Order: sequence, then C-alpha cells, then structure tokens
Amino acid sequence: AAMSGMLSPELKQQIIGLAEVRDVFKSPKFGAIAGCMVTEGVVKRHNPIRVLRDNVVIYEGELESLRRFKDDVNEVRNGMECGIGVKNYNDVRTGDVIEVFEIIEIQRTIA
RNA sequence: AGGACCGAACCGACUAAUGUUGAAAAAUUAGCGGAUGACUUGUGGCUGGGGGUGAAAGGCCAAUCAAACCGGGAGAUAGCU
RNA sequence: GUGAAGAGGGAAACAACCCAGACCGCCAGCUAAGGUCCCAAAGUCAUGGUUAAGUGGGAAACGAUGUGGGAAGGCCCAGACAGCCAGGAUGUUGGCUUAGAAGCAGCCAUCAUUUAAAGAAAGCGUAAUAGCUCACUGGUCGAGUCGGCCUGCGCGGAAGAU
RNA sequence: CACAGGUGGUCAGGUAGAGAAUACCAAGGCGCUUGAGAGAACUCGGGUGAAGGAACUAGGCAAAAUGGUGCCGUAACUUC
RNA sequence: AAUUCCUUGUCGGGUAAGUUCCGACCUGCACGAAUGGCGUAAUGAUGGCCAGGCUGUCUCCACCCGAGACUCAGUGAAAUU
RNA sequence: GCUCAACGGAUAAAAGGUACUCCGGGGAUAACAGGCUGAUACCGCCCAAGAGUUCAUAUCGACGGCGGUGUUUGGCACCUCGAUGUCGGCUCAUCACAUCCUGGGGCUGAAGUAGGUCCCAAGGGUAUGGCUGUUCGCCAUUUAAAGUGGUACGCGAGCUGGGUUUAGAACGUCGUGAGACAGUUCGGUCCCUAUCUGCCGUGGGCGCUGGAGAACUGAGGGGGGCUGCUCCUAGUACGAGAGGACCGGAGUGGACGCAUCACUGGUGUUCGGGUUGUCAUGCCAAUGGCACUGCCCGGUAGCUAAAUGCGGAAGAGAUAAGU
RNA sequence: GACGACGUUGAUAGGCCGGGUGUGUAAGCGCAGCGAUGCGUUGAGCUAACCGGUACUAAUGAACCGUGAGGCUUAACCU
RNA sequence: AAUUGAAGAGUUUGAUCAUGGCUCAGAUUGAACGCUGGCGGCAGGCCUAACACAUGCAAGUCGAACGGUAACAGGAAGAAGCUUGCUUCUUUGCUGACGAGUGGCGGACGGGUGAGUAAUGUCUGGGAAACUGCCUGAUGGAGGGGGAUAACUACUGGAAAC
RNA sequence: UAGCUAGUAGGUGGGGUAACGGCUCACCUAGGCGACGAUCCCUAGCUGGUCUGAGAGGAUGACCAGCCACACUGGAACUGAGACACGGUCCAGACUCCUACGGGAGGCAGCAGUGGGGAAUAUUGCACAAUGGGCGCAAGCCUGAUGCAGCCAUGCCGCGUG
RNA sequence: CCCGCAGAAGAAGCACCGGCUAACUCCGUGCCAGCAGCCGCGGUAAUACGGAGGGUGCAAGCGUUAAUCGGAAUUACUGGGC
RNA sequence: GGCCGCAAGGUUAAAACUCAAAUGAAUUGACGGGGGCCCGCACAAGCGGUGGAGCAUGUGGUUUAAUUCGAUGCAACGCGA
RNA sequence: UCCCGGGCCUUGUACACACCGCCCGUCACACCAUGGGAGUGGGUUGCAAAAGAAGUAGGUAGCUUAACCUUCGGGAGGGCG
RNA sequence: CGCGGGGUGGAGCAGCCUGGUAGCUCGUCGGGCUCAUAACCCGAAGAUCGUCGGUUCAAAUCCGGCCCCCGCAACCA
RNA sequence: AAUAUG
Repeated sequence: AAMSGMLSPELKQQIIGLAEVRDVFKSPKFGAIAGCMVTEGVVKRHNPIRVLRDNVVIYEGELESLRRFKDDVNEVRNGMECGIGVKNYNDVRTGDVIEVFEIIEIQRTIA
C-alpha cells in the first residue's frame, strides 16, 4: 500500500477546448493579444495549451491571461467571441489553432 | 493646572427592539457619548434668494432648498399622455 | 390574401388559418368549409382491403423471421432446407527474426497427397500433447425451401417537473 | 386633537447613599375618559431553566455577564 | 495594502478544518515622499481578526407573569373598489 | 467666394458630467422573470477504427452522424416601465425521475468481501461545521446515502439586508476638470389591521320525505412506508492465502412520528422560607406595602422534554425489470 | 360556538373535615447569655390547583322551540 | 640516611633581529579503535542511561526465653509379609534436632551509588548545652501478684493476598 | 545578578529536642546579611591523594581509606540505643506482574546477568578453608562482606620466542 | 616450588625514514591518485604519494585518536610588558 | 543585555567561525609623475630621409593538397638565407 | 630646462616572480557559522490562589473496651470514627 | 480628409528667413602614444541636402506636390 | 594635469 501510493500517474491529457485566433491585438504587458473564436469546448485559465500551425506545434505554454473585452472572465465557451494573450510568444499569425487541454491523474496500483 | 478622568441635571442621538393609516409627518423603551468647555441655554438684534450662513454634508434659511416662499408676467411651452 | 376596419360556420378554446362579406324581420328550404357512435345537428349507412400498435392520438438516424400485396431468382424426389445417427484427415508437430508453437495476437505463402467428403483453417480455449465442437460430406427422414428487390399499414428507438 | 413630544427661571423635607443618582416616604398632587370578562393561536414587554456554551449569524446582533469602598498587587509599550 | 485585476498569489503562525486575520516574500495589472512617505504612545458609541468569562444566539424549545388578540356592552375609522 | 463630409445645406459663431437630481412619455426600447426558439449546454442513441496481454461493444471509444429535454451560456423584444422589489440565507414545502442510498434483476475482464456498468423502481430518507455576502467551491469530520432538477434560477402584503442600481467619505485608476469604473473599501428607514380564491380548524342553517335518541356498515379521503451496527448460521460456502457471504433467524441503536407525566428534570410572579433598604399598623415584638416576584433559596398540581412506552412490519393479491 | 359531567330522587363547583405533598423548628412563652443569638415547647406553624369524605353555600316548581299517526304509483302478503 | 634539581626545535621576510600565536619532541590514563599476539605475577575493569529489569542468591540466628510435634534421624512399643533375623507399616517428643508461632537481638553493620549539595556539606583547629545497644569498671536490688495472646482447635468471609 | 531578608534579626514568656537554639508559638523592638561579593544564575560530592612540574603551581577526585548524601519518583511517620530505614510500614505518582475483575503483589545506583545507551569495560562460577560481622554457652548456623577462580594485553613488572 | 622425559622443537610484530627527528635508493603514478602534527610535498629524475629493497625506533606489544600538565617566562606570586 | 542621551550615538563588552600568520624596526636592491650631480645625436641647433608614389625584399594575415621550419618591443621583420 | 636610456650620492615605500608591483570595496556565484526576526515548541523557576492523600499533633458529643479503682450499678484511661 | 516637427554620409547634426564646391560629432578603416591594452592624439574614407515640378546667374538653404519618420494624436485583448 | 588593467 505504501508503494502503490508512491506512484504519481496522470493518464489523461484530453483537450478542454480548441480555439482559432484571428485579428491580433497589441498589449503592453504580454506583448500581444490574439483575438480568438472557440470552435469547440470551453477555454480555461490555468489549464495548459498547445499552439500549433499547419498540424505542427509552433509553440507551447500555459495561459496567463484569458480576457474578453474588459471583462477578463476565467472561462469562455465555444462559439463565443474570446480573447487570449501569453508571455514569451512573439509571433501571432492567422489560421493557426490553439489547443487547450486539461491534465488529470489516473493513479496507480501495485501488482 | 486640565478642550483631564468616572458620573446626574443639561446637551448630544452610536446600537437593538417596539412603532410604520403609530401616541409621535423622526418618537418611546433598555443601553450609549460629552458633561469647566471648541460647553450649554433664555431674551433681543444683525446677515435675504444667483443672495445669506456653513468646524463643509451642496446641509440649513418657518414640516421644503442643485437656488426659499408669495404675487404677477401667465391660459409659459409641451412634436408628449 | 386575411386581420387591422368583417360578424358568422369549422379548426376543442384560438384577430391574422379554412369556408364565407351581417340593410332589418320569419318557428321556411337547399348548400360551403367541416362533419355524421354519444356529449352534440346528421350513416353504428353500402361495398372491397389494411392495422392488433389504442398506431390512429407528437418525434428522427437506426434496428428487427410484425403483417398485407406484387414481379423475378438460387437450391430440390439423381432426395433440398431444418433435426437426428457418423466422419472431421494427410504432406503436417507446417519451414520458420523461433526460449515454447503442433492452426490461432505472431511468420509467410495460402500451394500439395490419400479420400464418400475434411481448411498449413472455423473456437470455449490448455504447461505442450489437447479434450471437444464447426465449415465440408455419408446415412436417416420425404416436399417445399433460402433471402435480396418494389411497396401498403405497424413495431422499438420514445424520460420532466400542480 | 383633552397628543407617550417640545418649552426658560425659582423653591429643594425624612431615612439609606458620596450625591439634585436610585429606592421607600412627608407636605402636596394623582390613579392618566372606555369597561367587563375569557386565560387558545400568535405578537408585543418581562421572569426562570437540565445538558452543551457561539455549534447561531454577514457579524457575540440581542441577551447574559461584569458592576461599590478600602487595602495588596499590576505587563508589553511610552512623548515618562 | 482602504491601493493587487488574475487571486482564495506563494510561504509561515493561528484552527480538527481559516476566500477573513496576523507576520513575510515582491511577478507593485495600477504605493511613493506637504494632492505628503513611513513609524507612533495616548485616545475612538471607528474597521477586521482572536481568547477568557458569560449566557435560550443556537442544538431545541418548554413553562410562567403582564398588555393585545378572543367574547359581551358602548362609541366608531381606514387605504381600495 | 462654403470637405455647409451631419453632403436637400436648422447659426457667421458651441464641448462635457449628473449616483444631488427633476419633468413629460414608452413594454414603440434595455435590466430581473415569463413566453417563442434550442445554436450552445446537459442527457440518450447510430456507425466502430482503436484501447482493453488475446478479444470492437466487461468497461471505454477515434473519425463522423441522428434525437431528446427546456436546464446553463445566448438570440428575439411578445406580456408588464399611471411599478412584476433583484443574490443568497432563514422558515415552509411540492412535484419530476436522466436514482445518491435502501429494494429487485442482467452482464461482468463478477472467486469471496467489495466494485464496475446497465435496466426496473420516486415508498421513505437524503449531515453538521471552518472560511467567503455568496449559490457554488475548497477543506475537516461524519452518514446506509449526504442525488440531479422544476416550482418568477420556489418562497419579502412571511423573516433577514450580508451581496447588489441611491444621497457621505477614501484608495487605486482614468479625465485639465465637474466626475467616472461591470475596480475595491467603511457606513447606510424593508410599509400594508385580509373582501375574495386557497388551506388549516371549528360552528350555524337546511336536507336526507312523520319526528327524535344512540350504535355502526364503509363509498371515499388522509396518515404511516427510513435505516445502521452487532450476534448466530459461520470463521461455514468461496479462496493459494489474506480476507470473508448469500438465504434465513435473533438483539440493540441513529433519525423521524404518536401518546403520556409514573419516573428523571425544567417551569411553577396563586405555596412556604431566608434576606437588603424604606414606609406603615402607637411602640417593643410580630407582620404588611413597595422596590423587575425587591433580590434569592426550594417547591403542589398542571403543562412539558432532555424524561419513558409504542409504531414503520409480517402476511395477502395483481405486477415492473428479470428468470 | 361545540363537545362531556351534574343540577336536591343532587358530590357539578366553592367551602369545609381528614390525608398527602411542599417549605423545614411559627407565634406565644420559658430557659441560658451583657448582647446578637441559641435552645426547649416542636418536624412546630403554615400550605394553591392534588387524594379521599362531607349538602354548609349556590345548581329552585315552570316556560321556550318541537306536534297530533305521517304522499302518490306498482309488486308481494293479509281481511 | 629522607620533597638535591631547570634543554629545546620548527614556522612571518628577498634575507635579518625583536614581538607574538600556532605546532612538535616528554610523562601520564579506570581508555578506545587499527594491526598483531607466547607464558607468568600483581593491580585494574560501565568514565555514557541516577535508563529500566527476567531469574537465583545478597541476613538471619538462638530449644540454654516459651507453649510445642509439622518434617526425617534414631530409640522404644505394637501390629504384620515371614528368613528365625529381620525388614514392613501405625503409635510415643523418650531424644539428636527442628516447620510454623510468641519472644530476644541483628534487618541503622557490611555492600552499592555520585543523582543532589557551592554549604544542616567537606577539610582543618576549638568549644559546651547531650544521648550512646552490645562491651567494661564501681556500689546495691533480683520481693510478691494479676489480667491477656499468637500458635492450635469450632466455624466462617477470599480467586489470591489476607 | 547590587541590593537581599516577616520568623527575616534580637529579646521576653510559654511550648518543644536526648541536648543549646526562631527549634516552634504569642507579644515587643526594627533590625539582619552585603563590595572582604550578599542575593541570583551556571556547574560540582569533599578530603587523604592521584597525574604533571626543578620548584612554585596547574589539572584532577577511578580503584584503596575517612566524612557526607542518596536507595523507582515525591512526602510522612513508626519501631528502636541508634533509621525520618537500600532488600522495613503506609500514602501519592509512573511503571510491571497476578486475578474468578471484587482486589493484591513488585522496586539490581547488592553479587552475577540481560535489554538499552556508547568508541568501550567481565563469569547467571567455587568456598565459608582463611579474615571480619550477625546470633548462640557452645557446637554451629548464616555471610555475592571477604577470600578465590573465570574473562580482556587495560596497565605495570619479569621471562621466553635460542 | 622441586625432579624427570622428549627436541630448536610450540612462540614477533608494529610505526616510521623531506626538515623538525634516530633512519635512502629504485620503480610506478605525473597538481592525477594520495600524504600531512607544523612549515608543506605530487602538474614526467618525488630520499615527502603508492609498491619494493634497505634501514631506524620499539617489542607482545606497536601506532592513531581523545584527555591533562609540561614545554608556555604565552596570566609570568616565584617569573613578563605598557 | 544593562546604564546614559531628544536624536545621532556613547559606555561596559562576547561567542561561533576562520587564518598561520599579523605586527615592529631595520638592511640590501628596485622603483618614485623624490631631490642633487653627471654622461650619450637623448634633446636643442642643423642637414638629408622614412610614413604617400611605383617597384624590390622580409614579416604578419589570407588562402592552399604544401604555401617547410625557426626569428617577434627597442634586442623579429633585405633576419637565419 | 624638456623627452629617451644610463651612472653616482642621498631620501620615501604596504614593491622583493623586484611599480608590467602591490592592493581596497560594492556587486554577482557557492559554502559555513552567527545576529535580528510575527511566533511556535520545551526545560527550570519567582510571585498570587486552589487543592488537603497518608501520617503526626490538638479538640471530641458518638460507637466500643481483658490488666487499674469501685458503693459491683459504673468510673479513670485507651481505641475506632 | 487631422494637429507638430523633421528628411545630408553607416547613425545623429550644422550649414536656416542671412540662395554660390556640404562640414561638424559618434561609428568605419588606418596612423600615432604604451612593454602592451583601455583612454587619448594625427588622419583619410563616407552624399542626387527625401523625391519632383517650379524657379534662377548659381537655389543645401528658394515654393508647392508625391512620400516617409517621429511628435502629441487617437487607438490601446 | 599624462591612466586604470596584466
């Protein structure tokens, strides 16, 4: 039992939401704000994201600020206009899609 | 000695309940603050409306005030009900 | 086009839907839409069929020997289809990047003998032999049998709060 | 309004008490202009309470509790 | 932080358990030196947090004493329609 | 001779705040809520590559599809702006079943115990705290289980006013400023005596066919329907072992409901006693008034819980899913 | 309102008599002490609504409302 | 005849002399560890946990204080299996002794420990206000009576202790 | 650590101890101790000696012997000449054992020995033959005091390994 | 304690050797691996490491470590400075 | 930590740890943008050049299959050659 | 007199791998011990209260009691509480 | 359509209303100073003066367009 | 006032 607990396995990396960004905006703090439109799922704040262009991943990271208008809501559903920005991401281009995914741990047993 | 301390009258009105066509168009009950001071109160006077006064809230100026009341312009105007 | 500015009849109720434009009066008749078992005025009318779900009387993808009708086809008294009595093999335990494989998640072709017929292949599935059953085939029984197409009406899918 | 409100000054008894507090009384003035019964709900204003003692709640709100004189004693901190 | 959006930041103390609180870090969205900065004894019907005591605030409400309600007699409203 | 560009040109010549506000109107037009719709959401299903040591469908499920429910996030502005008080809590519920537990059953990659998933089932039950105004959520510790929803995101002519759209003030930020923020921070009046409908109770009138007093048959309607742990069977079945039953029977609890005061207690200002201050009955003694019953100590009945008795069932009939 | 008991051929209520329960050694008097105070008399006095008895007082004889043989038709019995 | 004995070196600087610290040669220990290891004598041997303990033993002894037979060692008496010289088994405290009990004296010595205690302590040097078993010296009493008790019997409370 | 002391300092009277005394009370007086270190804090048994040193000193207090204190922790009394009692009594605390669950029993800082500490220190031995105690007239009994042996090179000293 | 029996038979290790400090060369390693009390050795001739030969000290003991004094006239009264 | 002070600070006064020296003075030599004295195309006073121009030669650099190796401030660069 | 190189004497010095020397501190990196540090968690101990086993000492109505006194009925004294 | 100030060499300027070979700084590449480097000193490279039309003897400087940068603007998930 | 530094 002591051994089984020791294990730390998370077996799920399922996407929480997938969104495409369009019409980039400029921000002083993060350097960029990429306007987005969520096509599927729900976008969340602290959940990690995977930025990819043409099926290959241009950049990776975890969201710092999710803001729509001046509301700055922590959650955005699908087919609702949304806004996004992140630190350490220099180049925003249209046509790419950002994939957000939640992280969960399955847990482990000994045998 | 003291805009000192506790505490009646006196002045002030923080909390709670009652009252909410009430007894009262802001009070009663049980608590509470100051209470020799920037204190309080009588009587009379002065400051008059785009003006007054204001330890300043746009409060107060006769049960009212982001401009009193009364009369007149006046049957203002109202593309509105 | 109707209402708005049109009442009336029907659609249970329901301006705008259907039928139809109210001059007034009558205790007449024939009709429109819509109906004809009763509530509620008129067929429990007549004739040929469908459904058995209360479908009708809300709801799809999709599923199913529900049932009605129709045009063709495969197999079959040299014995079909479904039962029952049997056989179920040899190259071959098949070479094999193989610990072990002798059919199987693996390997590859998928060829080749004996035979009425039996696949280097169908499986619940072993420590490996297997134990067992099936495709295929013999005997028994003796007349229909198998499942695609077109189409009527039904079935499940079908769970909401007074 | 015959209104639980407001309204300046003067007079200041006995006992207990520091006291014009407060209680009980003297002098004096009052029982407040609807009463009678019933003794349920429930509300208003009060008293008491087993055990637990803030678990209530936005919040110790409200209640409860502390409550006087003399002596002893009295911390952090300080502009002493 | 009366200032901090993300946010209940992260760390430590308190609690069985603390989005508040107390003490730090500093990534100060958006403190900053008389539109004053940071301390500060005393003081406050001041804001937030904690302990003791204390108790019908509560678990969970019971009884009792008054004034209404209730009945009878007299007088006799109201908003509304 | 006019970018009178707002271009059929109101002046030659004009920008703002109002939460200190005010007037006239509007559901012609927003916010709360209803309604329509169902994209979105939630839920169920169709195809099944693949995962599952083999094996699609024990349990999951790519790539895509088709519905349901009216339930979140939205759309529209149809009801109400000569007024429908908005978040939550408290109190009080009621219904739906896509069932959290208990009851029944299939499959299981179901040994047993304990689970997974799906069907049938709404009778009953379905936690108290810490922090935050919060619902929610996180955390602590319980419980057989701490269901998911409707009901104007139930419920203010019932309560709360902490959140949040007033009037004070301040910080941060924005503007030159008045001020502003869907950014915080402190403080900040919750009216209404019930005609009708409804319900909880309790009466009067009349009828039921001559009138009257009793006892009933029971159409119909309501209440109740919860469950742990322990022991025996049995340390038996099962299982390598650890561990550990079904079926059936016997005890004792938690919550809830009804009754009751006999006990154990509370109350007990109508009973007795102690005692502070004062006045009075001439005074002493002994009593009485008043001061929250003056303050206290005990306590008769009655009422009542924390107190002690009992209940939920068994059995019968027809069935759901299943066999 | 109703509902239950009883109204003199009477225990309905109040009182009364006894008992219980409650409080817990009254008042008076005597004794001891200077006095407060104690002690004996004495578990005394007093005691609501409770328990068991008792007509002592009050529930008097009457009126009021309510009636006087109870429809028609048919069937089965009976003169 | 008897507390008759005194060592230095290395290192600061390019080198030198002072000042000055550090380091080493000596002896010693209630020692340990590392490696090795023949015998003997004497002495030493939980310095930390004053941390806690199994088991045996570490204080008993007097019959010459006293009532006593509970043990086995005799002697005595009796009854028997018999070998004619003995054993065997019940009586008797007659005795060598002695369980338990009353009494006397010792359990205040011996042994252990170094927790406390910076002075009711210790060491040293004085003092006066005391007692002191057993052991000694000195001068006299040891007269005469009474009422209890353990042990042991009769019961009874205990699981054991009592 | 510069101020510390109410029985505190002294007296009188009473009680108290075997004995002087604030030893312990009543009353009276305001003194007592302290810079020559009171009080408080930290550490520690002291001494003959041990070790070192030429000496003076320094460090040290095993074994041996004297004195003191302590006996699981805390507190108190009894018996007795002597104990405010190591293996005695009671009470309380912690701990362990026995139990019929009502209640009892136990204290290695004695000798051996074990757990545990730590770098590390011992045989659950033999004998009362001796020496010194206890009791007794004595025999004699008891004596983990003592005398001996075992163990380890721990130290000192002698000898061998030619 | 004494007598007899058999036979060199049964019995020597440890530190250290750069100076202090008695006692040296070679080989290997090459600021590597290690030594060390102090000052210091080793980066390709190491008497300083490791091994070997030789040697010195000491002996059932030998070293290291810890402990106290001495040296330390460096708490100095004896017996020092400013 | 105590005392003193309005403050700044004073006063009394450690330990852990770390280094193997620190310091004093003196000597020789070097150096000084220390002083004196003194010499040399060292400067001054002159004359003619280099650095530019074209070429030669040596070097570095670059490049290359090799551009052999060595010389590098004066004291290497028509150097060894 | 000035620049460069050199000699002699004298002077200063923290240079003696000899001024191309030596050498200070912030800051950045790593390690070590230590101070302050909201408080937490122990030891020991002062002061002011609570508590009162066992035992001893005092005071005792009650219960009980072989030795001694007696008028034989009980005392004196003891113990238990 | 909407304000400011500027365009010169690699970068930033001066030369402007005062119209005749465009000079002044940092960089660039050399040289000098030093034992050497930093620093400093002597020097050379380096241009349609934004781009055009106007205008003039010759316009860098003269006007207006095209155009660009900055300024505040005004935007600012 | 001419210069660090190595």
